[PDB]
Amino acid sequence: MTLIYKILSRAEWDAAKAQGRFEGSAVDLADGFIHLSAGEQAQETAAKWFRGQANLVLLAVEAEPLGEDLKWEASRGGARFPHLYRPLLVSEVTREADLDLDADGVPQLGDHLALE
Repeated sequence: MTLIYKILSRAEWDAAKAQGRFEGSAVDLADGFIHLSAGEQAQETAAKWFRGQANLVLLAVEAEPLGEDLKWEASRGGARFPHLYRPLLVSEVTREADLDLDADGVPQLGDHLALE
């Protein structure tokens, strides 16, 4: 889909937006640099881990052919998540989207995406 997404807490996003920059958080560095996710990957991981969290922000980035810094890398020896090997500047991001839960308490990308 080219538009890859990163989910984080609003409190973190507003702070980064104040600086104009978002450096690699301990969570991202713990996995392997800034871990972005494709639309399908984001929805799944949202249902698994981001469930119950009703204060999330969906950061949309238009891929860009810079595979040198943005690599669709297989984390944990499985799925290929696009990892950015440098700090995420706010002025670099395409658009944001405040994301909330559905009836099951899951981050509802099903309605937010073309799953309809």
